[PDB]
Amino acid sequence: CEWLGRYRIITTESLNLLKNMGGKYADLETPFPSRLYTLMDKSKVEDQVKFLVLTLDHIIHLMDAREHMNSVNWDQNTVEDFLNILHRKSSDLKECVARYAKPAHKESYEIRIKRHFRTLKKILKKKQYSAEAWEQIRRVVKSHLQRMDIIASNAR
Ligand code: NI
Repeated sequence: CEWLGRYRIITTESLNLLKNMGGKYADLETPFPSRLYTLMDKSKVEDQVKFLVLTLDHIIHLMDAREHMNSVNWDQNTVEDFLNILHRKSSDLKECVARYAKPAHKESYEIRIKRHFRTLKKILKKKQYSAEAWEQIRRVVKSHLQRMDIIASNAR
């Protein structure tokens, strides 16, 4: 997959937007599927890329929530840029994924990663999309971006 090239660039720029859209990061006090990422770290390349597309798309979907962000002072244009940077890389990777054999059973990584993002959305709702609920989500997304970059490195 050609599109795993220069991925560090996506990582750097996206983490930059994530950092600049708001205040300093909150402490990580929310669940994160490190278990899953460990598994992905040593999975085959086809699975790694499929996993990157799945996760990118989940992050885009989570963050595309201007209608629920009154409680944060984040710069919305920076949010939009964040969405866009990740959507473009994701759309490139989807090209490689189209080439892969679409397998026997739903992969456990797709199930688990969805399950995690579900949890995050649930948390935001329970907390009525408060500033600290959003700041947890933001801190969590930082962690995904850091681990995704490792997977991309190892994948290439
Ligand atoms: Ni989603």
